[PDB]
Amino acid sequence: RTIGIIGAPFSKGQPRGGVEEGPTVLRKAGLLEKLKEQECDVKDYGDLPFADIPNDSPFQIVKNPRSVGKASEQLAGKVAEVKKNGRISLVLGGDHSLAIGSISGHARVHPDLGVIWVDAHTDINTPLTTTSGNLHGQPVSFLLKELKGKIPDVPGFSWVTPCISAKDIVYIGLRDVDPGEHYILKTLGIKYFSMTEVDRLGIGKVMEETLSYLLGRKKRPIHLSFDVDGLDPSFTPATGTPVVGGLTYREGLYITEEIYKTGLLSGLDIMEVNPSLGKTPEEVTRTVNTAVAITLACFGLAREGNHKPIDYLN
Amino acid sequence: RTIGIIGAPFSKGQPRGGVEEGPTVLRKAGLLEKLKEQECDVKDYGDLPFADIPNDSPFQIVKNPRSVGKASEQLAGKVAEVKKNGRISLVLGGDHSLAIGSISGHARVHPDLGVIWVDAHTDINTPLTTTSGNLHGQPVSFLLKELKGKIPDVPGFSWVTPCISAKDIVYIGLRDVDPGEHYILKTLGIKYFSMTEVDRLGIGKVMEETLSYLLGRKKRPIHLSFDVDGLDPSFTPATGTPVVGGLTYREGLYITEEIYKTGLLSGLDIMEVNPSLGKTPEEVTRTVNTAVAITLACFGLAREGNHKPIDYLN
Amino acid sequence: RTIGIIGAPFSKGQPRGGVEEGPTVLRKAGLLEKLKEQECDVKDYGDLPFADIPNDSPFQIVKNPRSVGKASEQLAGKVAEVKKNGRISLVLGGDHSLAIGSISGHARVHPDLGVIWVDAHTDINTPLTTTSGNLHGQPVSFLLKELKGKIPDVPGFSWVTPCISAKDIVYIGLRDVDPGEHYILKTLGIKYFSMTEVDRLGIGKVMEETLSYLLGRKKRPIHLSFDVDGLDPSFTPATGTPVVGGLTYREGLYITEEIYKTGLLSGLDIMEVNPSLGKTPEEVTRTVNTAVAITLACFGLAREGNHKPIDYLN
Ligand SMILES: NCCC[C@H](N)C(=O)O
Ligand SMILES: NCCC[C@H](N)C(=O)O
Ligand SMILES: NCCC[C@H](N)C(=O)O
Ligand SMILES: NCCC[C@H](N)C(=O)O
Ligand SMILES: NCCC[C@H](N)C(=O)O
Ligand SMILES: NCCC[C@H](N)C(=O)O
Ligand SMILES: [Co+2]
Ligand SMILES: [Co+2]
Ligand SMILES: [Co+2]
Ligand SMILES: [Co+2]
Ligand SMILES: [Co+2]
Ligand SMILES: [Co+2]
Repeated sequence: RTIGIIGAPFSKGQPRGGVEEGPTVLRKAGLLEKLKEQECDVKDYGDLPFADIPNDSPFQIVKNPRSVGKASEQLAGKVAEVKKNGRISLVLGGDHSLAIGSISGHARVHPDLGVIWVDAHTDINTPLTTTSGNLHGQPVSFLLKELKGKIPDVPGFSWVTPCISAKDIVYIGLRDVDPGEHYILKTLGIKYFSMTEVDRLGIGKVMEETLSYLLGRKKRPIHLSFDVDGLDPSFTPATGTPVVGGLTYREGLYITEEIYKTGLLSGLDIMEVNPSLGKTPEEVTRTVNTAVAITLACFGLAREGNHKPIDYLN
Repeated sequence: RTIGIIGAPFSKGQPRGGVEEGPTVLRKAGLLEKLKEQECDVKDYGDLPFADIPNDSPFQIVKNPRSVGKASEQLAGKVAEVKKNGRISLVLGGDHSLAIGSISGHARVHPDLGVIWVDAHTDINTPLTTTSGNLHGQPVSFLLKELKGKIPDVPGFSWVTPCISAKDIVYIGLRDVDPGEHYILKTLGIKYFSMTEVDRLGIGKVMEETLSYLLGRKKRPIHLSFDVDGLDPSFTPATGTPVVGGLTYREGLYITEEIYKTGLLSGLDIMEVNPSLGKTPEEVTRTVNTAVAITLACFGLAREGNHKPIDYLN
Repeated sequence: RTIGIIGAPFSKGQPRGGVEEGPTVLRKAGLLEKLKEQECDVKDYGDLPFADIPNDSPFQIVKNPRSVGKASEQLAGKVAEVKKNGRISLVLGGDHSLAIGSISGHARVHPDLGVIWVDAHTDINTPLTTTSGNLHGQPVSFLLKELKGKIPDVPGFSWVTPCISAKDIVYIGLRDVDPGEHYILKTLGIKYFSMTEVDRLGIGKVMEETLSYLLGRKKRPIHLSFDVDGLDPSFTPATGTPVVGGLTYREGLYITEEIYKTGLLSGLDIMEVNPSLGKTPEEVTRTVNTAVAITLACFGLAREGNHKPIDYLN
């Protein structure tokens, strides 16, 4: 698979700052080398230079709106560039607010994309339903066409144009959804598989339904926004908003192995890895290592094994 | 849902004493506040005052029979009171021997109840098949009509009257059943899903079958006796008789979320939480926190989220 | 069930030496006593005396070929002896290279046997596809009839005769398969259930398919080669080649409980337990205890309980 790597060292979508170190620790773990170790054509576009916006007072309750808005506007441009280069954009991120730019830029080149959002959260709060004011919990609200008219004019997001319909996204792993968020899910008829559904059906059926749901009518590019807190904190502890009872390491790899097999992966986000939040050096490496494994699975690494098209017995 | 909370600080059904602190640590974790935080009508009936019975020599091998018998007789009265008040009895317990009084009192108001027993143990030893002499491993034998005639006249239990038939109970999570207990299961035809069945069918099918088994003929009140050792000790370590390979945090919440959805939960027991047995301050909080989560799920807290009947988008 | 215990304190199939202590720590944990505690007829044949072969230079890249070859030749003889005694051979092993002798000796008495290989690895590298040179990752290549002609004349294995066809073996738990190994799987059409298949179908369906696959045409003796690294290192950490995302404790017991129920278990290998690799005294006991539990399940210990054919209520 051909990849376009984009480091997005950004954290202003939430309170803890160590998330901007995500691109660095993932590269350090040898993500490029390992990807290349597979039949992968890897091109690193480097880390986007997110300049500081010193003047960025809250918009009502919403924090760092201009900084978050600018980072996504800049990222949207980069992602559209890599997509125009015929490569799968791989955004090594900071916080999940960056999904606004990643999906936006991706949709500019492939308006028919479908989204799979692996997360413990729906991140669909609007600037008016949010209680935390953290934009990493509102990315989906800015992207949904059905919600346009419910999103106030927030400084820094005038460039945004809702690019996805409520029917073009599936959530997997939900276990901490706010009331307003749940109201939005039920009201717009958004397809989701919370941890309850995963327990009920098993990850196998969950994925069968997810892909059938998004690819049934017709094949379309797939955007996978993977928030590492979607997995249980026993696997990815170094993250800002962890929630117990998450998806297992195995389910995480299953999700990605299945998405890979579709041959339709078009965009990928590996978000919320925050080394600074690891209670120990080992929790940090455990989080980074799991984040790498998930990424590799998205690009072909299978647990049953892989082999080149040659005669190994000769 | 409307709840009637009853603290049962009792431990004489087994050897370790810290179990009588269960009501205290659960209240401390803010169980009342959290329940009220939901659309819950909560009334605390307080902690029952289990007076000491200084003279209580063993009945053969059975220990503290008068103390255990009295605690259940007193609890049976309280539970019947809260049930008569039109509320779901929530017994914050000490050891599982208290199930004798909780189910007995519940059955006085609702004789048609069905029981779901989540536990690593069947707790169905009779005073004659028990080898430990601990009454927390014999509660079910005193309640089963089919076993009346096999239970000797034990001091303190003359007030008991078997109130449930072998067909009105389902076990979930079994993994440490004594030989005599297993003989009773097979002989009376008791429905159970040991860890083997959960592994085979998945918790989803297990619950489908459980509810169909108990509610098929007709809807009836449900009594859920949840022993925290039913869950794996990785989740609830501070308990007296832990057994590895237990139900997961997720399966525990799935069990309860499904029971809640029936709208038939009538009685609930959260038992065997023993803070004094936590190897660390964290194992204690981990056990208490999991015990609280399970309780909240029984009363409506769903992992996919919850929302009031208002227009959140306005 | 009637058992013939054979200790195989061998480690030259891989680099770390503590694996030869496997028989000792398993016996110490009281494996004999516990087996006898069940309706088991247990006969200990003791630990085979694997004499040192001082002169054993590598064969190309392959290490300790004469030592490994001799240990398996000696073990093959013992296993055939216990099988001739009408007992299920239970090989308490060192490294997995010993599977060559165990399956070879077993097949001498029961040529129609079927093999279930529980492992994170396929251990099917040939002396020419191996990159590590460790023979514990090549046992299956020496046993497969279809691969005879692809295995060079390695010092110490002239006694070997491929005894199993590619169709008589099923793998369960795979998650670290080398490229050449994967090529062999696909080329010979070997049946396997990697962790991906377990996630997809659930261990219940995996076992249904496994047994149907091997016993469909006709009932035949079953050889279970259980590598403890097949289970997740959270359960069996003290092992030489651990791989995350393994089978759970529950799945491990499910696998074995199901095999037991067939009444066809004929040979068993409990391999790769290396006490010397436990980061703590507790990781060692955790590994040994899990290894014992798996063994007991193979011989009748069920999680739902067991009872003798008597009237426990009397
Ligand atoms: N920050 C205003 C409160 C909005 C609330 N989170 C809701 O949508 O229910
Ligand atoms: N990214 C996690 C979001 C957490 C919470 N729902 C919030 O809106 O802040
Ligand atoms: N304490 C008398 C022994 C009874 C034994 N637990 C049985 O029922 O098999
Ligand atoms: N409450 C756990 C019971 C443990 C054992 N079956 C006993 O009878 O003591
Ligand atoms: N040691 C020679 C390299 C063989 C390689 N492991 C392969 O079979 O692809
Ligand atoms: N026994 C584990 C084998 C590991 C690796 N495939 C090897 O051939 O050395
Ligand atoms: Co999240
Ligand atoms: Co998120
Ligand atoms: Co119990
Ligand atoms: Co119990
Ligand atoms: Co292995
Ligand atoms: Co192996």
